[PDB]
Amino acid sequence: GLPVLNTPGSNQYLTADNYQSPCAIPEFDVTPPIDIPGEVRNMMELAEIDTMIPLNLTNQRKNTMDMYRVELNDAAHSDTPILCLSLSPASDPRLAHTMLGEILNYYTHWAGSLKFTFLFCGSMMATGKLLVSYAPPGAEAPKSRKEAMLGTHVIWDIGLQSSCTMVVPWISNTTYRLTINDSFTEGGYISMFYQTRVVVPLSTPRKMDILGFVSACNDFSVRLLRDTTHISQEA
Amino acid sequence: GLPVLNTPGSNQYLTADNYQSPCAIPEFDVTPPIDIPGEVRNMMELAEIDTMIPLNLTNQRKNTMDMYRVELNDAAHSDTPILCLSLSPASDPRLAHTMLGEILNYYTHWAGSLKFTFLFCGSMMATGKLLVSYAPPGAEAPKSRKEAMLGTHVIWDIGLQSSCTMVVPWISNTTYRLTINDSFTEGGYISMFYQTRVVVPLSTPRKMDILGFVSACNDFSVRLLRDTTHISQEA
Amino acid sequence: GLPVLNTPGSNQYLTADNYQSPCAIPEFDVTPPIDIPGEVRNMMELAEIDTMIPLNLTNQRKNTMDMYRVELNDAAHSDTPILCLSLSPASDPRLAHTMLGEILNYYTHWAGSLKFTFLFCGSMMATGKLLVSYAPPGAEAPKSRKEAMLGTHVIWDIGLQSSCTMVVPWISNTTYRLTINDSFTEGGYISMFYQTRVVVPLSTPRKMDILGFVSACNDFSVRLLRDTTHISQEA
Amino acid sequence: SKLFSIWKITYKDTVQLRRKLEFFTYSRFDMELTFVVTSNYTDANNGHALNQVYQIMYIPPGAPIPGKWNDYTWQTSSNPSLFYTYGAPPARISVPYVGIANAYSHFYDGFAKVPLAGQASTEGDSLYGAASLNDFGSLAVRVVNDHNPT
Amino acid sequence: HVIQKRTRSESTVESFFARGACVAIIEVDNDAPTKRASKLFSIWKITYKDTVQLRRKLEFFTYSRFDMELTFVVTSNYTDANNGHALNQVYQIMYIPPGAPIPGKWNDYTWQTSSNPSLFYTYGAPPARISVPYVGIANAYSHFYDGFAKVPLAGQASTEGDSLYGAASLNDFGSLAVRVVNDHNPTKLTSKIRVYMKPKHVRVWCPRPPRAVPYYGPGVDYKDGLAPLPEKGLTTY
Amino acid sequence: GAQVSSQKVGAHEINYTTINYYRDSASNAASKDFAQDPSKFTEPVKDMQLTLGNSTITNSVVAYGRWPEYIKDSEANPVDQPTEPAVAACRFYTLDTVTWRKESRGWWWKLPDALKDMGLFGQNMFYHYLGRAGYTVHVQCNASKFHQGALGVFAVPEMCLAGDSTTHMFTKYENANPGEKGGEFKGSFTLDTNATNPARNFCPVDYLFGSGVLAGNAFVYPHQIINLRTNNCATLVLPYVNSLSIDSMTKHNNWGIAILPLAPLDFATESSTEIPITLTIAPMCCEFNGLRNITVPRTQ
Amino acid sequence: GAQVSSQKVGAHEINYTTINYYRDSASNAASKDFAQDPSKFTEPVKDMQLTLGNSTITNSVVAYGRWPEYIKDSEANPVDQPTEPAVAACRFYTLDTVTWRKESRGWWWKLPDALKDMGLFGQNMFYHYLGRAGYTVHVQCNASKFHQGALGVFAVPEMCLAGDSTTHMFTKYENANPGEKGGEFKGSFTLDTNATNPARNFCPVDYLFGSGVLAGNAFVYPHQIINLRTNNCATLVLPYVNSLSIDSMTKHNNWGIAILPLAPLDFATESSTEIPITLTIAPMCCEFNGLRNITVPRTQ
Amino acid sequence: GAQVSSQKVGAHEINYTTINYYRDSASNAASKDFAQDPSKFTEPVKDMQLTLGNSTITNSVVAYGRWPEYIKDSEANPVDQPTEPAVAACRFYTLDTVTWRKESRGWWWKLPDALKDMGLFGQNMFYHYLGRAGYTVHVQCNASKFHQGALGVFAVPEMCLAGDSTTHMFTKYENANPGEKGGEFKGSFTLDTNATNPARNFCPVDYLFGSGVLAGNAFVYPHQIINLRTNNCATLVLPYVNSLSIDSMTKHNNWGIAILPLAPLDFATESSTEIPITLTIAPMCCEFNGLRNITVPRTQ
Ligand SMILES: CCCCCCCCCCCCC/C=C/[C@H](O)[C@H](N)CO
Ligand SMILES: CCCCCCCCCCCCC/C=C/[C@H](O)[C@H](N)CO
Repeated sequence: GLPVLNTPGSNQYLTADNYQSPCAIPEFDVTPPIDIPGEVRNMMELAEIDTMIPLNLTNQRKNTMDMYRVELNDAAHSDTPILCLSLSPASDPRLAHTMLGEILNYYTHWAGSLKFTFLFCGSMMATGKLLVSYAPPGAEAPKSRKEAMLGTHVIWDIGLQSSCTMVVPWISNTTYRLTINDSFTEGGYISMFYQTRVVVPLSTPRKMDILGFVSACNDFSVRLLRDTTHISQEA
Repeated sequence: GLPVLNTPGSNQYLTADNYQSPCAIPEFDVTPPIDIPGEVRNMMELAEIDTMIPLNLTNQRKNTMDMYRVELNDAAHSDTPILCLSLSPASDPRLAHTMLGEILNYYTHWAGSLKFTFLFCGSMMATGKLLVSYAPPGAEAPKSRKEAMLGTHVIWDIGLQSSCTMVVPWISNTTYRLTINDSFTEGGYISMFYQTRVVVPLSTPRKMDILGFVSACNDFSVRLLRDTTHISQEA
Repeated sequence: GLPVLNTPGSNQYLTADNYQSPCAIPEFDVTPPIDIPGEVRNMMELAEIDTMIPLNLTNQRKNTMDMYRVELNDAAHSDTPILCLSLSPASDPRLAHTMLGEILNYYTHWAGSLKFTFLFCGSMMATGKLLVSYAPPGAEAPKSRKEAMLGTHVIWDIGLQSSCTMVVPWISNTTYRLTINDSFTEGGYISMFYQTRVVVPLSTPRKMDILGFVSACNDFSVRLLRDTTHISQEA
Repeated sequence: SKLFSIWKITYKDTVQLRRKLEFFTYSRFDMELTFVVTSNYTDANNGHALNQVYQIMYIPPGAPIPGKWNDYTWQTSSNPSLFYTYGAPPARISVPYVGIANAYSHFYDGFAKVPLAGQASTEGDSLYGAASLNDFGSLAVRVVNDHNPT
Repeated sequence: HVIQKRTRSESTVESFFARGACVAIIEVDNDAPTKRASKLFSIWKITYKDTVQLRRKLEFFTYSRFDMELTFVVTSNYTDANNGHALNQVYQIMYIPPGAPIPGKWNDYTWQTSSNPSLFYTYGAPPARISVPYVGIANAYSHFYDGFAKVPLAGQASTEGDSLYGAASLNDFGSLAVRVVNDHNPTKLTSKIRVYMKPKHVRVWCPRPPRAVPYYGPGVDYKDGLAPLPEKGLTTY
Repeated sequence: GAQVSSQKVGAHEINYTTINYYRDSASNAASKDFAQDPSKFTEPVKDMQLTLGNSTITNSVVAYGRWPEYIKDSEANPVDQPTEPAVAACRFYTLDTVTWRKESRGWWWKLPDALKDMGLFGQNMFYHYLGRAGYTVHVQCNASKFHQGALGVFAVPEMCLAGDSTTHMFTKYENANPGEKGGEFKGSFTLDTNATNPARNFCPVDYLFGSGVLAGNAFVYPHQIINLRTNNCATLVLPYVNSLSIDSMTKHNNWGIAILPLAPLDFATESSTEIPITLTIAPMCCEFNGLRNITVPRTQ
Repeated sequence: GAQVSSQKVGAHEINYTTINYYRDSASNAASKDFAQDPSKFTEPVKDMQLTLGNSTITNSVVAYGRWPEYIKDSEANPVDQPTEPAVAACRFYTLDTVTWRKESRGWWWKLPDALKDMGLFGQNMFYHYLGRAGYTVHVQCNASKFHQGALGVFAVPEMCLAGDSTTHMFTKYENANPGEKGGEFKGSFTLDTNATNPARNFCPVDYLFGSGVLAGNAFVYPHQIINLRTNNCATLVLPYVNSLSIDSMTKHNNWGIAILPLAPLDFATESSTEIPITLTIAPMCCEFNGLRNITVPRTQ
Repeated sequence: GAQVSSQKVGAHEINYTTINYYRDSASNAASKDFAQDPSKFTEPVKDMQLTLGNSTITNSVVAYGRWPEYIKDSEANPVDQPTEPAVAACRFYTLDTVTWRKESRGWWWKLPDALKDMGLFGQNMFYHYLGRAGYTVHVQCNASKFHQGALGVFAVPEMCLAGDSTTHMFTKYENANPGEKGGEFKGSFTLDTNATNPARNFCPVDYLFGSGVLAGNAFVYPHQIINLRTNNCATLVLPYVNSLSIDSMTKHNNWGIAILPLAPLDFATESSTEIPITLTIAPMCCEFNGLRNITVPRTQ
């Protein structure tokens, strides 16, 4: 026959290989497809869908609906944060189990901007102004409004808009960030503060809830598919 | 020689493979074919031939000629069924061992319309009208003519035609039905009833026989060749 | 290297295969051929050469020259056969060891017409007429001239021609006959009879010899090369 | 000792691929199956063994299921069968999309039977979410060699 | 109105027979020839009637014409733990067409296979495989033959002219002789060669109703399973 | 010389190449409504008065849609001149009439066996080594408008019938070739246990169609139904069917005729009622080869 | 027939060839800002007064951006004529109003189950073997400007809910098809340990969305939020979604509707406050096949 | 450089490619009525008075249809000038006449051995290292019209005769080259058991043709029959046959002549009857090479 020489790698099985194999059912008449609504072509398509953030992972709220609600009230103005988050969409506990986090935990590298949305669920008679800040990493994480205001930030008039959207733009030393907790590729900090206070009239609830959503922008990409740590099989 | 790499699957033997092999008898002068009558190109060609249905599989009729004959008589009109069948051409005992059933038991999936024919073998002096009904599945199987008449049905004037043909059209949720007894892909019910009664004059046999045949239409197809359960080899 | 997959049959040795192999003596300057007389291109070329038939395989004649001679005499006319043969050119003992039989015993199937020649070796003063008959199989083998004359036959005037040739045409149910003794593909019967008697004058030998030769016609073919039973090696 | 094994084809015996597939409700794809075969001695005495050959017969729903390791069903006249020689590279075959529907249903919010009024509680009962849409038959596996003394 | 795009590609007679069906399990042994319980070579009369599945599929039709692909799966084992071990075995499979000499010993001259096609297989290699054309002496293979090879003639005794009903040389394809080429190890080894037969390039004629009762012999005889059908009420869905 | 063929893609994310490496084609890999796709397998009709020779007959199927024909020069195995008796042998011969009762299990015949003693056709059959012929089979059964019953007439190529003993294929030539009397199906299988003088006869069970197949499927063979309320007769036109262009008529029976009562005979209120069935067979396109002394097969 | 494709080179120091060797394509190897790349997966709006039949309604999502439509002749599996009731069945039916309190964990319904007893739509559903329809779901919940609270309305294809027992898939048909009353989510999972008379009912945990997935991700399904400070109602336009062009409506529920309180209801300083939620569902593009006697499923 | 050849398809459901990978062609795989297809192997006749030199002779076969010819310059191995005696050596020499009796088993001769002492031909043969020549052999046997008998004359290339001892190939040069007297076939094989003074001679058995082959097949060799009732003589024209264009005439005998009585001699009623057989051989197209002192082989 034709002279051939077996190179190294012959007779191996690489689970990521791409080879032809014989068909166990030749001449099978396959059922043709139909136009099913909702076809997905890319996983980043799902990563771009806003999903609620379990922001309030306290001892009594975690693993309940209350973990999705952050309580605002009409107390006097203060510079203390309303919530604090780390830009670790795959390893931060409050972002890891969101759809974005779930998809990211199947990959080793991620890059691109993020989109945070906040929905205010108080009465229409409630008014107030908030500040949503993103600080790139390197400095002390902002502890008051005086520091958070020095980074990127948006001012949210809840009386005017029920929803606010802040884009965390991609700013990184490396071209990709690891999907684990890594100091060298940390993503920065996110926080919320009272700009003014929340004001309600009489006969109005003084405590209200806000909800948080996170999605990816259209410049978002991931690399190096890997097994996730969010599912395991005992025995 | 040429550098080559052995992919997984090398040195396996797939009984459904399609490969070339050397000829044990090279340069054999093959006998040319002749034009033999009766060439078959497809098994659905045989599945489309009407064959008698063993409808009367009672204890004393099964495994005799009498299992092919259904007895009508000239009794007063009633709404009780003459015969009852399930549209399971491969697993129904009365249809499994017909030519259609035999061919279907070599395949896992089937689809297409069916053709039932009924031949009346009474005297020419006998008259009567019958109703042949097919009810798609989902409801209670028809127990009287009042229910069977609500489904698909044909009226058969035996005094006018000795043979009647009813097409059971293909109506299914799935694109193919399994060749086993499966609730999710059940085919429906078939029944026969007296529309009028059978009427004979004097000096005439009051009891007569009808025969049933089943075949496939030209829109009938099967998939996934498999071993049949109708033949076995002990030791 | 190039991805390859080893199909079944790899690493086998088929003695009838046809493959390339490396040359153990590269660049050998081969002696050119010369125009030797008597080149053979086909074995049927040798099968078409007339060779003497050992017709007289009696106890005292077999394995001597006398087995090639059939004795005629000038006795009164009779309808009894002079010789009897079966059209089994490979398995009949009188035809098996002829050149035709030797070649046929290397093949499993044979077809085509046969050519029998008979040479009369009496004195020129001898006269006579004989009948050479071939009867296709199916009936009782001819026992007298009355039966043999009903089949194919030639009349041989030995006083006129010293040699007679009869063609046994190919007539068979199958397209090929087996080279063994097989009832379903038996070839028929051949016989010789006195048409008139042999007449000699005075002072002439009253007993003379005839010789038989068998060859293949140009429409003769064989199939399925096989080992012969005419040669064996003890130890 | 279990001389042959039958495995109901499914992806739900493990979790990782199941979780990845259940990101979506419907799917449609061809399937590549690879078989990695390992073997070992269960005892040191009683001698040794020669190289083993494995038969993997696909039994589509309805085809007879072997009851013995050497019954007639292994003739595999119509069932696709894969013969693998131990020590060879892992076996591999491809299958097209073989669903009776237009896509594979990872989820089915329904029943295979509808219990009708009047029939007893025993009748008309089927498991919730179970349908023949995922009935792909099984794989029967055996060693073709006769047993060694070990 | 419905667009009916369903094909019968898998129900063609080619696809129907496009599988390797096991027709023979040939058992051979590698052992000292002094041993009498060991069979050092095996002869198998080639046929598809040793098994039922392929036979039933083929007997859907009266006549057939096809090439044949034969695959050989060889397995072996030790019959004893003591007496040491063995080296890799080589198997000779010699095709003996009708008329060719049949070996009487595992090592006689016939194994020279100067003219008989022979297949040498090394244990542990992928299953051996060869192809054969249509080799019938007629224009098609006869799955059924309603006749005799002999016609008994008036006058000859009842012993003469007798042949089995339905038996003809139309199905005489010779046999396969199988042996282990290695000399015997101090330990006995037992091997089985499984023969898988695939018709390809198939044509068939005159369809027949399939076998409904257990096969009994090479003919159409039946003895035991003569009640194939179950009980089912006339008006029971 | 590569062959680039097209694939039929199913699940989408299209040509495949094949090259033959061996000279022998046997080494090649495989390349792969009421209207009946196999019109010829559904017993096509001849779409009166049938005259053959000096015989005339006044529901006609052509088996496999193939009319009887003479051997083409392209497919002639024998080389000697073929004898064609023509009208001398190609004519309607009437076999012995059988009686259909309420208890009949059916009748069978073999062709050309049933016509072996029929005028010059039998003489030509027994004088020649090779013979070939199609047939026209006319089954006749008439009854009043007050009779009821149905007969299925089947023409089976290679109609092999099961034996009656534990010995396989043990039916002797005499019992397998009864002539124009034919044989009868049975309602049950009876094993012949006479090891001293075995009958060596068939035991054709009706519901097994005498060959281990369910009778209901016998309709896959060329067939015609005589339903007493509708028609009197049945005509089957059988072409020559065999793996060979011509064979031995004494050794081999090309066709078998089976008549089974699909619906039992009945009449008024007389439990004793019988009607005759008469078979008339005309061989067609007869041709014979290999003339020699006459064959005289053993009998009884 | 070689395919020469281009590689995407990374680390530089550019075409690769592929040939298909098998006839079956399954044997082939794999070939490989605010704007939303999957616009259809981000709950696209219908960009008033919705009139269907004789019903009129005066925040609208189209699930997957696919409006309800009739079966194309290209994708019709059944061959019998389809029944299209039109305005008779395609109209708005109002289910029983539920009560939203401070303690509600949510509500769920199945489609077409919730409309099985709704006028002629239910009659057509139970009279036919096969049925198909999209839906327009209108959730209505109004409250003063001094009320606060948010509801998430989700349309889930193949909304399978977890059981309440150690036995897998043990929820019986009656409990899985409650009709227009639907069911309620729970705040915790309670195992049914009554081995004698098991409830065989669902136990849908709200934060697990009743199927073992975190509720926060339920927004990947088609959805709409009713925020009491902003809007009163929510409209979801659901096309027919299934692996088949048409199926059994009694066996299979194509859609599920889930309403979860994302923000708890609250008002002024009254701890006792409740507001109704009213669902109005109109089936759309209904078509049925396989008419026979009416189905009467078992109840209770 | 692929070779695309056509296959001959048998069983139908057509070209195969072959490429040579080795420089050496020995590595290649194999590529693969009364009229006689091998007309040259059926003893073709010369289709009178034959004059050669000064000799004249007044049933002629040309062995293999090849007339004697001189060496072509294209196929000349030796380089020295060839001696061609012409009429001096190419002439008819008459050997010693033998006697055919009723008991004769046959006679044999070797060429050029039988002519080694024939005039100038023998001188040229023994003076040269290499020699080449065809022959014309004329066998003469005449008898009355009342005699009966047949002789088969065969010209055998490489006519090797079996020995007479258990030692293989033990016939010595003197007994293998008897000259014009030749030798006689025997009716039976007699083993030489004289281990002290072995004869070392041939034992050619007639029915074995002296070489272990059946005599009946000797007709495959060039041959002619002298049937006493028909013809007196036989002429065989033998071309030079060898694996070489020229060889040593003393070492190697190119042809052998065998005369066997196919039909025994008989006459009237005289049991004592004998007729002579006379051989006349003319070498043809003689050419010699390598002149030196004369060879004198050992005798007796
Ligand atoms: C030839 C012997 C080797 C075994 C051959 C296996 C053939 C049968 C495998 C095909 C059946 C599985 C098809 C894919 C189904 C998936 O598991 C799920 N439906 C995906 O949703
Ligand atoms: C080279 C050694 C390996 C064995 C070679 C086998 C060659 C002989 C096999 C061909 C004979 C069988 C041909 C097909 C016959 C079928 O069994 C039936 N006639 C089908 O009707």
